[PDB]
Amino acid sequence: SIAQARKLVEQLKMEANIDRIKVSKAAADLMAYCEAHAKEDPLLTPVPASENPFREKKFFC
Amino acid sequence: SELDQLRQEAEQLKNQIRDARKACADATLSQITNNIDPVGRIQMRTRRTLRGHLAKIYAMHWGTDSRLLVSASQDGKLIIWDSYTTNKVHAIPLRSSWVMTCAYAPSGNYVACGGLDNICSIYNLKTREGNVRVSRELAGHTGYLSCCRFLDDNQIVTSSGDTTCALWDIETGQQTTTFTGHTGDVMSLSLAPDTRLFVSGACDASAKLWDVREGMCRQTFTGHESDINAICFFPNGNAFATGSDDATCRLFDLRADQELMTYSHDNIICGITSVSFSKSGRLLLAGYDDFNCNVWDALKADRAGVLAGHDNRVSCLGVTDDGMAVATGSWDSFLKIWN
Amino acid sequence: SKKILLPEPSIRSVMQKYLEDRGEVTFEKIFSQKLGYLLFRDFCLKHLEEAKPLVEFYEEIKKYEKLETEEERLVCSREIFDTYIMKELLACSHPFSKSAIEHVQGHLVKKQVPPDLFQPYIEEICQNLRGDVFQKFIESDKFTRFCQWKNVELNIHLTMNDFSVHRIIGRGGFGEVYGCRKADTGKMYAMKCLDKKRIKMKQGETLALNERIMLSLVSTGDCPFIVCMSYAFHTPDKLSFILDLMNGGDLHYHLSQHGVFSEADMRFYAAEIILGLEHMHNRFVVYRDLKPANILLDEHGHVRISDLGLACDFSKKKPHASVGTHGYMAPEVLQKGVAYDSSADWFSLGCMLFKLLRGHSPFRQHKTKDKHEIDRMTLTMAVELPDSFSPELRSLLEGLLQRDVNRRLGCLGRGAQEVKESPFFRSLDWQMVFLQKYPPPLIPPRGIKLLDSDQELYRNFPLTISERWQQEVAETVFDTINAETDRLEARKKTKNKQLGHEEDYALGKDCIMHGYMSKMGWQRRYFYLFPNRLEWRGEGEAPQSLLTMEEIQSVEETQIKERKCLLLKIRGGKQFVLQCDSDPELVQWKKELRDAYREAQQLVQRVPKMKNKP
Repeated sequence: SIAQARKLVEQLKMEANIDRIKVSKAAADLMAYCEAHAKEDPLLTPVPASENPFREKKFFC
Repeated sequence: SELDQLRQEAEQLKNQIRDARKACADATLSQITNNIDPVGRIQMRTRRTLRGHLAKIYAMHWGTDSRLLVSASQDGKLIIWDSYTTNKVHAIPLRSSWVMTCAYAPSGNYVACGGLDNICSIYNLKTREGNVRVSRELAGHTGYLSCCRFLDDNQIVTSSGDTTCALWDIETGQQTTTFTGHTGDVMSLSLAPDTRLFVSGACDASAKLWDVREGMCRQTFTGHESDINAICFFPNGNAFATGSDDATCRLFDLRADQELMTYSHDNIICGITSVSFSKSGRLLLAGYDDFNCNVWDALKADRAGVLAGHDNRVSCLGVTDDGMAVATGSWDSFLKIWN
Repeated sequence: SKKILLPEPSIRSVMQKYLEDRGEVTFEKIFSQKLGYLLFRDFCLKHLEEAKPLVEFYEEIKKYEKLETEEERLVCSREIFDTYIMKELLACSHPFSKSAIEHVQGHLVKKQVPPDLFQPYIEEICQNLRGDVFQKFIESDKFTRFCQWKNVELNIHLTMNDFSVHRIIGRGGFGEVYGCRKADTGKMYAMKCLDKKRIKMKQGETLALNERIMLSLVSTGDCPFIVCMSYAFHTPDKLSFILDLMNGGDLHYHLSQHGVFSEADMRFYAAEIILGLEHMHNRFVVYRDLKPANILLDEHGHVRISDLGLACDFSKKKPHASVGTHGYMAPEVLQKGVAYDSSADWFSLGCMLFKLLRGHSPFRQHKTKDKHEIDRMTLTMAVELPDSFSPELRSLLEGLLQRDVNRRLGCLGRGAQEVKESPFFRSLDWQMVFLQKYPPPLIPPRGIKLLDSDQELYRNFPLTISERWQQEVAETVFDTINAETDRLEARKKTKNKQLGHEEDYALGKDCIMHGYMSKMGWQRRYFYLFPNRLEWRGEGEAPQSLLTMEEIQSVEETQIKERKCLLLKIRGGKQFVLQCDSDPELVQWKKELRDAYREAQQLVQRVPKMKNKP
């Protein structure tokens, strides 16, 4: 486990040397993703049954 | 000794991590989202019940056309279905009864599964000679296949109870890249959209983020107090979710390098088994060992809806690429689609 | 009906496992059973090129053993050498050793040709058939058929309905001896039934027990000179023994009608008896009750030794008691506290023979219930002999009837072989006695209480003697039934090929065992046991229901209306019951179902995704 605790160190050497961001920037960014793409998400913005295969679509190419 | 002159160094680097993060933590998503309208009531209804397996379903996966979907089961059989009609496309008797996962190559051409044979079997579905035959068996893992996902017809990533993942070159049949780090059975994984990274979650209650191309682990997120059963990337690839035996989900962010949110209730006590996002990422779907499947406001952490339909554990589940619909699998043996 | 019927070929799945578990799937164990041999050789003769010249050679050696004279042996050993040795050897096709070829050539060039001339070639043949050749046999339709028959063998449950009865043939003391026929086959048989009420009354339980124990030691090896047993079974009221049939009465009843026999005529009964004795003594049984009345005649006038009630296993503990009829027991037998072996029969045999000649026991001078004066004319009179007698006959009787065991024929030397080397039998060819070729001197003319601590004294009493049942089948129905059930099976294979065969569902997966059983809800389905589940179907469809190993809490065996059945306890409190076509099948479904589920539950407890949680 000696040569092995060495791995765990030089691996945390990695994890800690990243360039981070502020949680507030991180959350705003998501929050604008959802906003920008909600028109498209059918589970939020219904489509005509005309087009919904699990409701009233009839033709399928 | 020399081991405690390094285990104490492990404690002083963990803390420089616990530092950079608490310094990033100016606000919380639940505060930044406090202003936007709640999502409203999500009362989706079962639209197709897929009947065919003779016992528990353990995994399932949409093909990129949001019409076809593979499932695997205790009945040693693999079904592929065609959700629009309910017809079976292929029933695939397996070599091993003990399957646990399955997967659909994006191209359509192959599917893959494995289980306690410790093998990841690729199947050809457009065999030159109009047939469905095994076309590769990927041996190398020293534990059970727990998940897998193709990157194209020639590459696939697997996660194993041996505590490792790997990327395969299917022609070569050998691990082109290995992923050590986890200290317990790897249980799920999600490739991200760039398919340049991928995240794994495991029984060490940690999720890890891996560079496909390089082979190294970049970031390790913790917080759950129990096995992480499932995991899903948010659609923009800068964040991801998990599900655990601790009865919660959480969403993590990669650039903030820490946990953003927690979804839970004081009433929900059994563990999550699966998770996945709606096309915008605004909703987080989550299966539960209590036969239910909860729909959450990913951004406000309120429970938007419930899909009550199975008479047993919801083993698995999964939203369509075009967002049209949600499949769920369960121990009761039936898959159900909802809209 | 009464007729035999083989299980369908799918029985193999279960039988091959039953056999494999008991170590019965080996060259030696199969090749030395009559039905294994027949199937083994059809496979070798019709279906494998490399194997014919070894079986042909085998069967030709085997004929060579059974020849009688040096003349015939000489010629036929030259034909075997020329064909099986020299022909192959000149065609680069002789699998045998440089030493093998010289053992034969060395005796043949000196015109010495014993029946065992070819023994080295036997062993080498088996080495040649015991490996690849054998494994290709297992992989084949013929092993399948072996299983079909073997299933029938191990599923034998005899009653009274399984025989047609004809005529009485004798009255014993506990019961009677009918003559009869197995509907199965037609084998002509005899049936000895023994009333349990009379036994328990007469206290012949020790005696009844003994006979059966003794008939099973004595009844292997088609032995001409003993009435042997093929079966035994019980009913609530009667014990049957199924024995070789013999219609022609005893020598005590033929001494009654014919009068004393000529020295040349006892010589024929003696020869036959002594081979009957040799049989018991190679197998460590002293007969002890040798007399005329215990010698029965068949329809042509051959004899066999009859009641085994009083015989004895001396292999381990030598008997020391007085046992047998009073005129024919040796001085060791009469001595209180003195060990003896097969020397008791040789003095008895000299005693019974002298009777045939002169009309009474040598020591019996017409005293009736005064067994005392018989037992002291034995221990002090060196029996005086008539002048009538030959000097050849006079010295066999002196030989056989020495009181002290140190001295008598059959005792210090080489057992029964010394008697056969006596001057009295110098004319005989013992091989020809054994083959029953000497002509017989007499060709017979035309003719209240019942407990359950007493019924347990008869469990582990039904018995079937594999070797005898396979002899019976081989000589009666075996060929016509192998031709029969071939036709069914190829006609089923023609039928399934017109509808659309299943490329059988058990292939290519990890299926453990499969085969017909019936269940509750009977319904007779075809099951498939897999490591994590049991699946079933009705004829025509594919498995559409099942039961997982996870949900089985326990597999026991419970009696349901006189039937051996499987009780299957399940998670919800829910019971499932099964029933198979044959004992071997029960035993193997119970075994493979318990390993399957215990081992499944061990696996699953270890896998976080499949084990069940809070």
